[PDB]
Amino acid sequence: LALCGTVLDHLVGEETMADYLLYTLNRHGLFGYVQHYALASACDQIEWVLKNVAIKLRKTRKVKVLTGTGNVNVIQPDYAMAARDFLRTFRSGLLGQVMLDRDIIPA
Amino acid sequence: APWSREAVLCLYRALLRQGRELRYTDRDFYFASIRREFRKNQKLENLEAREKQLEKGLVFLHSKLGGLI
Amino acid sequence: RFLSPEFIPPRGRTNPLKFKIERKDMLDRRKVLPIPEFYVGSILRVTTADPYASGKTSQFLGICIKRSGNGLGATFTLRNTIEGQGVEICFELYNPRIQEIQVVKLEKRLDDNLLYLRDALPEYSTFDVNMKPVPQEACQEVPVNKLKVKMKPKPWSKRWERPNFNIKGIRFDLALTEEQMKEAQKWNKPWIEFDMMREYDTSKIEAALWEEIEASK
Amino acid sequence: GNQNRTVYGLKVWRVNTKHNIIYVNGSVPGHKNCLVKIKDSTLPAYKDSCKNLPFPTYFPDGDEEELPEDLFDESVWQPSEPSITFA
Amino acid sequence: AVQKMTRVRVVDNSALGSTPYHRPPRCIHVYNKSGVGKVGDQILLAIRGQKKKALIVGHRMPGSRMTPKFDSNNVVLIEDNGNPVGTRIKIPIPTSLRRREGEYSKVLAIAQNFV
Amino acid sequence: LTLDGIKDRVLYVLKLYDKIDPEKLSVNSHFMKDLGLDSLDQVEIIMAMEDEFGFEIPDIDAEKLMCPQEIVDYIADKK
Amino acid sequence: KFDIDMLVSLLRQENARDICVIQVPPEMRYTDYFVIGSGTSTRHLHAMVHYLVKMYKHLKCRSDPYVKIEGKDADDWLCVDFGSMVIHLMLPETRETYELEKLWTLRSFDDQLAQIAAETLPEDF
Ligand SMILES: [Mg+2]
Repeated sequence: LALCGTVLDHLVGEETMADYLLYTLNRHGLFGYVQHYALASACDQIEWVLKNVAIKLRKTRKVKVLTGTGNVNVIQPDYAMAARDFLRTFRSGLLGQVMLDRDIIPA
Repeated sequence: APWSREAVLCLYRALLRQGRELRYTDRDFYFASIRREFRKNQKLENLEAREKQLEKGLVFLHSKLGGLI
Repeated sequence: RFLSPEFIPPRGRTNPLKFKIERKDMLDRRKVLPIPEFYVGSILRVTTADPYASGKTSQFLGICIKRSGNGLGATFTLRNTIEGQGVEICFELYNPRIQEIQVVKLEKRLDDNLLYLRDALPEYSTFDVNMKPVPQEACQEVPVNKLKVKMKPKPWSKRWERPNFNIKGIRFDLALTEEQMKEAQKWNKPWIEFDMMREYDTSKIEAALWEEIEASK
Repeated sequence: GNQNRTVYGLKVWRVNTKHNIIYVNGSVPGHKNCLVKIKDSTLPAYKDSCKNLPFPTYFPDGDEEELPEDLFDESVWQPSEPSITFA
Repeated sequence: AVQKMTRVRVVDNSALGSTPYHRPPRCIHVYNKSGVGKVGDQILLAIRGQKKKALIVGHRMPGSRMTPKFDSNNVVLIEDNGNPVGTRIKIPIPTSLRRREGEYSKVLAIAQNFV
Repeated sequence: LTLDGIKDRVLYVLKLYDKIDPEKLSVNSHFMKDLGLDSLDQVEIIMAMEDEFGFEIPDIDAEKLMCPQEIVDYIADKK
Repeated sequence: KFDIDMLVSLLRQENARDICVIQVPPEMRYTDYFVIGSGTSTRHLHAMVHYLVKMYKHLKCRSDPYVKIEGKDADDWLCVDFGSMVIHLMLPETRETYELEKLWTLRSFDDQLAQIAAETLPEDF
């Protein structure tokens, strides 16, 4: 119900939802994100695809990470921004037509 | 692959040789466990990988069979 | 003549007798256990009996980043990094479960506080646990290590550039632009160092204390 | 502030007979060099503990036996003793 | 001192923490009558959409003398039944955990280094 | 010492090692090829065999036996 | 008296499996002796723990303090820490997963430990 945009995405985080797209998108066979985002090849891991999407869009943040010697601020690629854009492409229909409820309707 | 196949076998015999000198532990469990260790790992390995595994066994022997009373 | 700092009293309205009573107790522990001379920046190995076990001993080696306290409650902090994890223990010199204190490497550093080592690169904090002691020369002055450490990105524990800390062991040139250095100088209180009623002269106190310590021997 | 307050049930760890110093557990109301009132505890537990203590008072003029300079409680670890090793 | 909404470093080898994820874990609850959390106090993390119990094994706030102050707030993940999620801990753990009232022997068994 | 006893006792103990699966434990059963006992596997046969006959066998040549007959002689001539 | 010899005999009498006794060098401040013993089932695990504690109180230790039973909420792993010995009783699968024997036998060469490396944090460009 969050995929189609029915509930505010930040209530779900937008990171436990982008993963869901990759699952269903790959599961349903719609391998369109690879061409749209010029990815190397099909994949099923958010950290990888969102790494590629972020680089493509030239988006990076300054994020505080906690190492063993103390907090350090390190520039990093925007995993959050990619998730939004990955969600906003899906919802715009440029990633293909989907039937989120499948195998529930047939039965 | 190993530092030397002779040393590999030598280590095993040494370990099993001391295997019959333990008092407060399941002697059978010792034998069984050790056998699984050698077999599973040593069947296929590289020079660096095999060097580490044989080294760890070597130190175990030289440390009162890993303090295993 | 190196007089340990804890013996120097702090100024105030407390009676001298309270200090005399404490000194006698402090001298008593020193006879049982010898507390070596060390300064901030020297590496120390302290062996303490753990109370969570059956009198088994524990060892911790690190650079003495801080020394503080007066009397029998004096303490010193020393830091190290273990499997890539910094740790600091604030030891108490006169705690009766400190088995031994060994000065692995005796030296002095540009500053009498090295808390900024928390923000320096890990290399300046890591010291080998198994390192053997280095030689020392009794009839000589302790060496002063003039190393200037390199800091990690600017967000630090404190604003070490500010004039109140007066840190002289950090490479400010690399980590800060001159614009920042100029701005940080807006917190400078030039009058502090030149007002004579704020200085605590302990020369006479140290002289009398030194005689008493030797006399007890 | 500047009010009379009382602290109850403070243990005596040691007495210094030469300088007439008493070591009392924890904190005492008032500033340093402030005069205080010391008397046996009135808490229920220590109701009749003054049996062992000098009942009228401690007379040094009597000189029945000469006290050691420092009196300690048994649990106290005295300085000059061997370092504690919880063996 | 760990509170609600603190950022934590999982010091296990468990997949739940080990796996690199853009967000660190944040504390949602501290299991105490005092809201503050110190060494040996359990807490409930929010880690990758999951709510998981954990135990504090070190923190940056000063403690009593002769105890180790760490540079990061260290935490271990424990299952609901209380068994540790991860099988190894390579970071030093303070020895105070042994005598604190509670169940810490399982964690101590998994920890090789003690400070 | 009994030569037949050594053979049957060596054969007896060799029989017990279900690890070798004595499908064909002929007195000339080739420990390596016939039984597929790796360098490790052939040793444990010796080490276990050593226990039976008061040990005293050095592995120097005990890894070259490769048949019940030879090991029988190896111990028979050593006893 | 309550000592390792009595404990192992007590464990053997109650019929535990794979009892392993690893000595710990004094350098490590955990315990003199480390004991791991497998158990048939959860019921058996509870019985063994209860029996040892009952014998422990009976067998002298009049001055020595009491020992808690830890892991009762857990259904497969129970650990009891005596003053100088620690006993962990767990089911076969739990023993296989955690592999406590290997860690303490091989202090720093455990296979699982080896896989845990160190890292640093550089900027991305
Ligand atoms: Mg701060």
